[PDB]
Amino acid sequence: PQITLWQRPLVTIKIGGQLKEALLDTGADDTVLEEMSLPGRWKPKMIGGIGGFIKVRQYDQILIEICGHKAIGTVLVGPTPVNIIGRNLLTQIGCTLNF
Amino acid sequence: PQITLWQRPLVTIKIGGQLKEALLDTGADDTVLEEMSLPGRWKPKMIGGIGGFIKVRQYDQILIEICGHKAIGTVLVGPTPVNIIGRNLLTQIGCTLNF
Ligand SMILES: CNC(=O)[C@@H](NC(=O)[C@H](OCc1ccc(-c2cccnc2)cc1)[C@H](O)[C@@H](O)[C@@H](OCc1ccc(-c2cccnc2)cc1)C(=O)N[C@H](C(=O)NC)C(C)C)C(C)C
Repeated sequence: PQITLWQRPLVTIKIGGQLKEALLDTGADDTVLEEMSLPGRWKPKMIGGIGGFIKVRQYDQILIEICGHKAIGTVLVGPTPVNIIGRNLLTQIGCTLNF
Repeated sequence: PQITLWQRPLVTIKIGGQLKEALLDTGADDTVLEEMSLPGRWKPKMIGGIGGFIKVRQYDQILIEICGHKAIGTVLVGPTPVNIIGRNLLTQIGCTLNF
């Protein structure tokens, strides 16, 4: 579809059988979700953004559905104020910026 | 043009007669630029990012050219790791997300 930016580009995503709201963020290199439980091993990591860095748990090869489109990739879990879908997954669903 | 997301969507912007690179950021409500000098009075604003909140200087009706597209709007100046072109300006140049 074509999503305008008059409002925040929020979409529904499905991960681990849970339905959640997330922001399509072209400014984010990675995907970061609110604290939740995921299967498998994880690695500690620090990610920075506006306001500084936060500590997150890194899980690889996680399956996520974005507006029907399935995508696999790394997902970071931590104290983020909003769920962020970054470029690592945006590319997988063929999302592009146009003007 | 059509921009893919395999790399950061960095573009060249012109402001105050100078060229700088910035990120087309759909995850940002506002446009935030690294410390610089701008004309006029400024007002205070507190913005929140992934790592917390930071104080910035708000300048209004600032002319900024993004990839040949002229825009005039509000720009925030503060301690940001990178220049960010937010939705307030992306809408002015007709930018949309597609997939
Ligand atoms: C390498 N690091 C990244 O790639 C990081 N990217 C960013 O932070 C992007 O910024 C560019 C950027 C790129 C690289 C580095 C970097 C770092 C270290 C080293 N090198 C480069 C630093 C910044 C984002 O799109 C940013 O813009 C946006 O984040 C999403 C968001 C939206 C709403 C609330 C939110 C907060 C409070 C209430 N409601 C919502 C909280 C967060 C955000 O903070 N939006 C704000 C917003 O819209 N707030 C409402 C505006 C005002 C900026 C990711 C790991 C998340």
